[PDB]
Amino acid sequence: HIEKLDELRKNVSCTVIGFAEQTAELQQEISELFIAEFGVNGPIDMNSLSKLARITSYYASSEYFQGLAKYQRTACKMFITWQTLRKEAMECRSKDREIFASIPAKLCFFYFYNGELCRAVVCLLDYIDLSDDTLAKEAALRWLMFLGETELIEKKLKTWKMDKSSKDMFSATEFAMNYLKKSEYRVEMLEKLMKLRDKVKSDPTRSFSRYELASYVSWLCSTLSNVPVGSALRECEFPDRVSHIQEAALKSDSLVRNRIPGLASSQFDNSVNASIWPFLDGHQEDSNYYVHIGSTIAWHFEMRRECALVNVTTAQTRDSMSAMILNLRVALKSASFFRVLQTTNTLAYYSSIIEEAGSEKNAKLMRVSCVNLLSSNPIVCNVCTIYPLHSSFAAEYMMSYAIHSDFSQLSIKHFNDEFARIRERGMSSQVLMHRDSSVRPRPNIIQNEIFGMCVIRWLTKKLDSKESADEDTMEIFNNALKIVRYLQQRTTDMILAVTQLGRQLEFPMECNYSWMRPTIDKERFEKVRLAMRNEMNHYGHILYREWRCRLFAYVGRTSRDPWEAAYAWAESTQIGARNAVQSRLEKCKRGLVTMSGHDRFKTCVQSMPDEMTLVQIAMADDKTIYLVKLHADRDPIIMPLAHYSQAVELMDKFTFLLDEDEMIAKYPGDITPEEFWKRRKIVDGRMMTFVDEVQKHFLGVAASLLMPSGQLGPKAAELAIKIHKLSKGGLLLGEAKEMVYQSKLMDAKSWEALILRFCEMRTTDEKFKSFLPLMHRNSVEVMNQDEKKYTYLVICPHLSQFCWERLPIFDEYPYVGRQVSIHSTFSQLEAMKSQEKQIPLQIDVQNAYYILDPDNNLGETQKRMVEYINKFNWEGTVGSAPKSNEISAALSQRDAFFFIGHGSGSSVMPRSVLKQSTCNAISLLMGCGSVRTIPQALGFDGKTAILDYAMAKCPLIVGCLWTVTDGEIDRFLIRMIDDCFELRQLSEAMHEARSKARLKYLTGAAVVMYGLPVVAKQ
Amino acid sequence: LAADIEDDMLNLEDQDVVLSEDRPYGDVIDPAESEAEALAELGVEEWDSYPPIDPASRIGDDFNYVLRTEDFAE
Repeated sequence: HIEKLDELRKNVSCTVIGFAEQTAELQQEISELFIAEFGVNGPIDMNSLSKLARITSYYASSEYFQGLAKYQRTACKMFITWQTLRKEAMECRSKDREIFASIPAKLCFFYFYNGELCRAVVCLLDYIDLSDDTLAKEAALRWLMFLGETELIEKKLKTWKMDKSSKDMFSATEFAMNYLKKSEYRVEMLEKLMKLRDKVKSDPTRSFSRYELASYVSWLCSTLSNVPVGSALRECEFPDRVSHIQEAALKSDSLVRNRIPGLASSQFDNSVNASIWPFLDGHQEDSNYYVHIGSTIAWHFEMRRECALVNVTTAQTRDSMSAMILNLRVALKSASFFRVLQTTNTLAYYSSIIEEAGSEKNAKLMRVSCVNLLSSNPIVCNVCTIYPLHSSFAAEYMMSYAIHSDFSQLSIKHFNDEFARIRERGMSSQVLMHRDSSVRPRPNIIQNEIFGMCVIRWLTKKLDSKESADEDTMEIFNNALKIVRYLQQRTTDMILAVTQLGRQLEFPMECNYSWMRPTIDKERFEKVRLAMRNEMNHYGHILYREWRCRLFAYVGRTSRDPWEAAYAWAESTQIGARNAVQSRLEKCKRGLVTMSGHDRFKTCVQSMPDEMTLVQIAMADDKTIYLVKLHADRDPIIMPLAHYSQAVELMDKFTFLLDEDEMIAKYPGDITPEEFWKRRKIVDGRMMTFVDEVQKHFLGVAASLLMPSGQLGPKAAELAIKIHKLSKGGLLLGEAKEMVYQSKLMDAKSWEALILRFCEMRTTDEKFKSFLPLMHRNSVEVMNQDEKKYTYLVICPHLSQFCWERLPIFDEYPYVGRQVSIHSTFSQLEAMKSQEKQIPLQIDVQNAYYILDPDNNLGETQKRMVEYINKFNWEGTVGSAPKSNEISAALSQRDAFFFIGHGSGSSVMPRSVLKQSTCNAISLLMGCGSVRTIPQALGFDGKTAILDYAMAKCPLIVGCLWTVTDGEIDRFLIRMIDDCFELRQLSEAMHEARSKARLKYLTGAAVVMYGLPVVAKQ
Repeated sequence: LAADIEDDMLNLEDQDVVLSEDRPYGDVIDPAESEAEALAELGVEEWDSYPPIDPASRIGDDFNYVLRTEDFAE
């Protein structure tokens, strides 16, 4: 039956080399753009994305982009006519099978490079069943594991031949396939991978098949930690997903530079061709190369998409936004309509994920650009050619329908129903992969992740608008749960998040209280609490931002005991900070980043010093800000402050007040020097009235509780039990232990209101109210009869720009230095227990390093501060950044650090230098906004440079919270360091400089400290 | 009274609004050999060139989005 196969191999080849020359003309067309837009060796950044909206526009509006639609449907029929004639091609049984080998191997180049993956692996698997190629069953074994086909590898692994180079690599998936199947093998097969992960990195040979399995094994143990950890799995560590998916997108990146130098993600020198068409000095008639350049290009995009989609959901807001962009330019250098669009929507999806990051402009250029890519005549005859045929693309189109609709309820109902079409429409290519009509194919693993990304984005919009009324919302969700569950591993970022988003949907617990004031069944309650107690106990090592911030803030919102709350609140925050620490330690475990349950959590809080309390405030899962005050002697006090809408009206009015600072400083124009200081003095004097309004309207009575809590006297500790025992269960003991402690500081009618505010949540008593002011009169008698404490603030980064340290409570009280994370304090505290440093850090400033005004553009401020250094004997460079090797030597050897230059860590100390060297140097960062966290979405913990220092274990960070005049911030620094020596610690030294500051709150409250306090070494 | 008006030392970074990421997201000078087993000889026939390849593609219109309907029929 050569009479039609010899015609068809001529027909398939002229389709593929028709296509491979067609998309070669597209990827030299953008090569005319990438010099014009970027440069022959130009730089790319986060603001190179506005450029990449132009290239995708001139990519679609080129004459060649619609021309590939005919090559798509032609090779589709060449797949349908092949599987009819596949029987006769197998029955040839000659060496003319070798010239028949290039019938699917040409198509194996087609569907992999186009990303049509369900149709790609089946003709590849047929190429194995026809030709039995050695270097192609290396590739065909990766994609069957990549699609999560558990049953299908079980058959094909026995039939094939495993040679010397192959048996190391077939054993790699065998350890991963027996991993997810059997719960008892998850301990055994993990060490078999953790040996094999380090076996391949140890081998120094630069074989292409060795680097083909260097990326793949580092992908297998990437998704390894997605399992529920039991009693057998706590004592064995896991490999972390975030760390070496960047190494599995590094080794796959090295595979491309050998074959095609342009389609590498690391290659920024876009002068190279990225042209598939020559095929490296030959291989125009070679069959096993078109798989070998087909799969390895497709494996590079399937990792760089996976390295991007892992970092949208592990709160790496830095490592995503870089790896989102250079995902897309390599897609544009490949010019595939699918590979561009599966990155184009995610840049419009990620900009819909993070908000208030300056990215309102970033979404509106990119949300339009995917719609600009779809519809005809860019700024239904091309997109509707590939929409029914390609299964993964048909999810991407309706994904871009959801992003264009901004994830409405009816759009998910448009996408829940259409998903049932695409799985039924694309079932045919999935069934022919199995060669069995009995088995049922699960959906495409790209398609399940797209449906996972889409509903999770919608369910957060439900919880942002706070409704669950319709029954069809359940029917969408109950469909949406089954769709994600087909792989219990490898997509658990989409599994665990949608359960809790659906659990919180049924059970909001909005807890309408008296003092909230939003402006502008118990058997059912327990059937989920038994799950979440286990879903806390299991899945502790996860650290995925959508699951973690929605679970642990919810169980902190609903728990009865207070110790279960403070473990839940502390673990729920700062997901982006801990994952870089996780990727630093390159191995994740139950208890080295997260805390091992409540019983290990309350161990360190008792081990926290008596002067150090840490008043956390934090947003919940439902956006409502709760206060979590921890201390050693007391139980943690947890109390709802207000709603999101109260804190939005807080942060809208404050930033609009702070914009009045910025517009005067950026644009003075020609204002006379008196009216300069005069006009914003009332705006400063507004902040004199504003934080009084914040203490009255936002925090209310609860603001008196932000004072630090010392140890209660044992004669006075008898009353705090009698306050508990007479409360009849209204207060707990640790809550009432500090109400007798804080009773001296606050008013009578305030103290009567706050302990009644505790009773509002748990069974208030009428008889207790009649005997209530006698408790205050007894409390004064016991507190007077029975140093330098601190009240550390761990602010949720929605509220972190506000000067929480400057309040009407803390006018007389100066010791109000702030923090970053509760678990970051404990690593900062244990480092001062390993080093055995004093809990205020003695610092010899006379050696301390400085960086002063790089690039000579600052002005007299460069000459002003150096006059203060002429007093001292510091070491450092002026007018330049010396070298990053001396910056790492500065923060390691010199005891303190001083930065007066532009911003914070832009050129003089980027993220490259803080990761290589740990810092004992207390860093003094000046600038406008040197510790300002730009308030990203819930869970991301903001966009700032502090989390670099938080990962680098710097002890204390002196920073600035907004745009400040360069003169008075340099009059601040000379007045502050002088106070340290000529004890009077740094949080006192800041408050004394407020007496010397010209402005009260609009300038002096810009400076907050983050860390353990500075005392001067004598 | 008041002091003379002052300029502000603002940041051009704007806290990771720009980040010129460097080329080392991967190892450098990593030229590698193929190390392939099956490298058998090809065939030699008359090639359908860039003018002749569109001639074979012109005869195949290949349906109007109904090739997936012909897929499950086999």
